[PDB]
Amino acid sequence: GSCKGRCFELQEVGPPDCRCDNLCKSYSSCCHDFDELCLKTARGWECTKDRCGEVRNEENACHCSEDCLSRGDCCTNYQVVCKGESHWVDDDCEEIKVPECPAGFVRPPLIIFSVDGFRASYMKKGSKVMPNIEKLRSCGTHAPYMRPVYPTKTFPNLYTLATGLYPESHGIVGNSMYDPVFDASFHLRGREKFNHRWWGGQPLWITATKQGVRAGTFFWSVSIPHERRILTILQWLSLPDNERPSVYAFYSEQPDFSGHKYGPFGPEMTNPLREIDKTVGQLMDGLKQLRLHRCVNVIFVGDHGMEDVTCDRTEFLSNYLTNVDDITLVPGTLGRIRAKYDPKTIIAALTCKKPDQHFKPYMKQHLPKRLHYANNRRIEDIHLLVDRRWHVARKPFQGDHGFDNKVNSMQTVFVGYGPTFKYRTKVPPFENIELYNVMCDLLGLKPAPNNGTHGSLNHLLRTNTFRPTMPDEVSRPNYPGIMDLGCTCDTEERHLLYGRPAVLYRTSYDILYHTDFESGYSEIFLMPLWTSYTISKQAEVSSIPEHLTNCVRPDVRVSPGFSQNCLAYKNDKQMSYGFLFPPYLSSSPEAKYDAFLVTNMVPMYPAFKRVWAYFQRVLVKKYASERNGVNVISGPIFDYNYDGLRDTEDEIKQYVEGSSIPVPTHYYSIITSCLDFTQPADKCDGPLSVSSFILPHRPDNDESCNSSEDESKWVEELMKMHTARVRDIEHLTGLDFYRKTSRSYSEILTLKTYLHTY
Ligand SMILES: *[C@@H]1O[C@H](CO)[C@@H](O[C@@H]2O[C@H](CO)[C@@H](O[C@@H]3O[C@H](CO)[C@@H](O)[C@H](O)[C@@H]3O)[C@H](O)[C@H]2NC(C)=O)[C@H](O)[C@H]1NC(C)=O
Ligand SMILES: *[B-](O)(O)c1ccc(COc2ccc(/C=C3\SC(=O)N(Cc4ccc(F)cc4)C3=O)cc2)cc1
Ligand SMILES: [Ca+2]
Ligand SMILES: [Zn+2]
Ligand SMILES: [Zn+2]
Repeated sequence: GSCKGRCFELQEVGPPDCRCDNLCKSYSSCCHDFDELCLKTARGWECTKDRCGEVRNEENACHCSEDCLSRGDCCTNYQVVCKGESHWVDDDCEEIKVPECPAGFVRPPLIIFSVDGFRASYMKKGSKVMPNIEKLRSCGTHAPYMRPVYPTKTFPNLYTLATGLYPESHGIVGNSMYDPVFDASFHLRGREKFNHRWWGGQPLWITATKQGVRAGTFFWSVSIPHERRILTILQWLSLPDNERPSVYAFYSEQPDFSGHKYGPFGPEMTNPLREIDKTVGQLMDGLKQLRLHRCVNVIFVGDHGMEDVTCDRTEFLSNYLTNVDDITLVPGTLGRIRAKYDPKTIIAALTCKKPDQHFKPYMKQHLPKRLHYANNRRIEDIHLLVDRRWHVARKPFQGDHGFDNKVNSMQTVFVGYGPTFKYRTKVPPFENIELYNVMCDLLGLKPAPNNGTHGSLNHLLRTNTFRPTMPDEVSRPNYPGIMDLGCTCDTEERHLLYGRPAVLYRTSYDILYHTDFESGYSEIFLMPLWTSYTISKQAEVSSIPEHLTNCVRPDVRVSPGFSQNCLAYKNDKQMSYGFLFPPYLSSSPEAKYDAFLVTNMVPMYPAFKRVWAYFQRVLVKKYASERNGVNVISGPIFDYNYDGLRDTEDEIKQYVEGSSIPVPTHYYSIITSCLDFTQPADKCDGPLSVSSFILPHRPDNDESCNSSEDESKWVEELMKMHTARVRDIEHLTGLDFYRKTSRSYSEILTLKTYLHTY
């Protein structure tokens, strides 16, 4: 029942025997002698010139005796003060090609240095403010910024880094949450958070343990100081080969605490940032002292940013809502409403009431698809998006975080230093869901199913272990020739520049050729899955004639039993039709007749037509003149169950009144051109440029408060909000793009993960 020769033990003991680990403090199960044996304060954490050459006393924190090197308990500045050597930061920058680890090391260890609320723009401060951080940034691999996950809070973000999944999948959807099945509530302060029922998926420490790789403790008790944490890691690295782990983690509550109080632009922010660098300095000098400085791989990462938020700028529900006393709300930078009733009337009372209104109400299903925040029992149906610098409350500090993940102030940091990372290079910004696959590859582990694209971060490391491959095509297409119904009317490698998309599921479809476009018509869903066309900068927009307004002509390649009809839309009081290829952008008046075919017809509400027509008539040509030619691929999306994955025929819930024509939930479009704007889209030499969208198929424009005004005032702003990656479209459609290219497959995977933020 003592902690003698058991301090910070990797194995968990009891019950009922008292524990001597770095987690016992939170569970309140440590021995009485734990505080005396394991935690030592005496004579500080710094070795002085007058302390050099001393006799070992078993009461002091860190030792300054000659016999400390053989043990592994010297102070961080022992070799600098006593031996008379230089600090790691003062030494010149030298290349690390091969890991300089001692004999007996199977794999080079990884240390994760996570900092709370470190805004990406703090790095812009001088080298004299943060000298140890500026060396790691300039010598190793670094990115200007890193995108966090929504909500931009501590708990959903840190657990995302450890699993590689979205919060809707891992279970931790926020710092404060309620589960209807368990009938219990998860909070920041309480003993409920300690239960294993809330935490899902497979974290990094389990993945290592299951594959015969020893993993140290990730969670630290609040009472354990920053200096003692750095000392414990350096003590664990001196243990024998059969005892010492291969992965360690460090956590810091700052600069988040001093950021919430003073604000991101406050002059008081300089000093807490200086202490962070001092802790980094202690670790690097410690690694140099143990001669492990050219062996270990180190990561400096964050979780979210910081924005100027005050008491004066707050929106109250009592100024909008009917009762308010009968409801429950998760307040602050986001809003979630539930009962203690009709949700139809609650949204209606919150829609564009005040002119300068600083919040938008949503149903979890109608949120921008890029957020990935709906499919979970813990996520409330009524959701509220809050504007930057603002707060939301039920009824009646200089900083806060938790807003949209595309907000500039919410962006975080990333620095990769070690023998596996690239030397003196800079990489473009990436998303935090991609880290789990890199950490797994750095330790030589097989990752569990996660939401990352394996191979998209291969440009970061000098020596890659994983090589990505293309998925095989499941369904092969048909090439039909030639062979009522209420409808009346009075080179092909130029349109598909990057190869035809492959179908990854069991279906029956056929390819169709036209002078201005090319498509993949599905006989199961009676409409195409995609349509490809190219528009140059020289091209001009043509007007839609009067005699060809209600013109729909039958297709001779497709059977009448596997095609749409004009009678279905005539009988449907709420539905109308549109076209995937714009008739406005035709080569000749004869070629305009191809655009009005029944195989190019798609179901669209009259309210959505305002958005789709402005994009086709005005916006497409605008992009072609700026980007020097563009390549467009557009089609439909069905996602009723809101799981972000392609719906089966049994999962379709809406059809055109009296028929078997399905109604899409969303409409996608991919715009590709050459990265070198001096070159045209059809004559590209090197890399490409991309921008995509996932527009919702809504029967009203209530999302746009200025929808009463002309299209040139509200349309483009809506498209920017509903921006998406190529990978997002791929999950909702089951298609695989960019097949035939003169580029590397790794370059394609990076392009498929790009998000245009504007
Ligand atoms: C992001 O990644 C997660 C994990 O890889 C994806 O979730 C997994 O997908 C399926 C369907 O949602 C889940 O259930 C499975 O269903 C079949 C039905 O035939 C059944 O045999 C099993 O019950 C099977 O497990 C699976 O449990 C689930 N895992 C987790 C942890 O959620 C998710 O769909 C991805 N999101 C994207 C790509 O947007
Ligand atoms: B934030 O909103 O600014 C915020 C909210 C609450 C708090 C409360 O204080 C703590 C203190 C410690 C921790 C530690 C955690 S949470 C977690 O998942 N892990 C495990 C881990 C995952 C990934 C990783 F890289 C390292 C560790 C912890 O150790 C949370 C909140 C503070 C800030
Ligand atoms: Ca689905
Ligand atoms: Zn945080
Ligand atoms: Zn915080």
